[PDB]
Amino acid sequence: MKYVIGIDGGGSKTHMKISTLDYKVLLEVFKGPSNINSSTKEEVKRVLQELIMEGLGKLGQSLEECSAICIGTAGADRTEDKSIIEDMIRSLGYMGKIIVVNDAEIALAGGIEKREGIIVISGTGSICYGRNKEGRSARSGGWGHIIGDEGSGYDIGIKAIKAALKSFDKRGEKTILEGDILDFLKLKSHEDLINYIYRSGVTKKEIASLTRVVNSAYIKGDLVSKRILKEAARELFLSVKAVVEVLSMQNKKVVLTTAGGVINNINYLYDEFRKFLNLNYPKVKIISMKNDSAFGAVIIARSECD
Ligand SMILES: OC[C@H]1O[C@@H](O)[C@H](O)[C@@H](O)[C@@H]1O
Repeated sequence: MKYVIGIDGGGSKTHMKISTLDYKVLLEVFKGPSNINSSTKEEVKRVLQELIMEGLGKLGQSLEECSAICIGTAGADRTEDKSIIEDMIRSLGYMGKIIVVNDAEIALAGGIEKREGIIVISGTGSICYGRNKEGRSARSGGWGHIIGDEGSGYDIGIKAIKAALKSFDKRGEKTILEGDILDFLKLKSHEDLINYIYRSGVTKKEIASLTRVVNSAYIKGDLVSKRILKEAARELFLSVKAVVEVLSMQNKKVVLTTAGGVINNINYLYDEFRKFLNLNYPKVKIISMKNDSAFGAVIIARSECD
């Protein structure tokens, strides 16, 4: 009868799981990525109500039987975002437990199934979050696409375009990104790229998708592309080093896992990241995520219930 809702409000999509209290996932629903930092409050509210009422429609149950709802989304570390999100859910008539957290917290829960450890996210954006044996948490990075996101897919895509333009205008080393980016975007000229970036309403996810071009060019032997991937791995490592140092974990065993397409898909980048960690923090044990972030939100929600 009773159930919990876990929502991963990620940059790739919005992903909901509804689960019984025995962790049997009854259904999962996908919507478009929608975040109050990049959409209006009205746009996000509509997605949240639609998502929740939809799943409750297929499940054939009311909000009264929902024991807890956990939502993890980018930017939800700020209490300003927290209250706005809780209000949207309260406005549906939900009267139970609501837990609003940053996306890294649900990724850590789903990845490790414990409170302690470190998560690195590199998808559209990037962040590192961890919690030590003292129960104390810390984060590094996560400052968004203008003043942060180092080593993210968005950052890789911007750097790829900059390298392609420097190749074209002779400020930088020649790279096959110069033509490969235009081919990928179905564009004819270097000027079509300007209108695409500055006028077309391109999304963060679309720019981050150029990471696929960087990976393909690296496999073709492109040196500029290899260097972009290595430096992204270095930025992700720096985010771990920061959290490890802040939490006094430099000489302790730590379990670390990784989420997002950049870090988890690209063999060279993942290998470089692991090499940096193995050399500098040999007691960090790197593992794959045991479950996805939506299931992490289910764990956080259900763990607050009897
Ligand atoms: O998705 C990883 C990170 O992306 C950044 O752009 C956001 O500011 C963070 O809140 C988020 O944790």
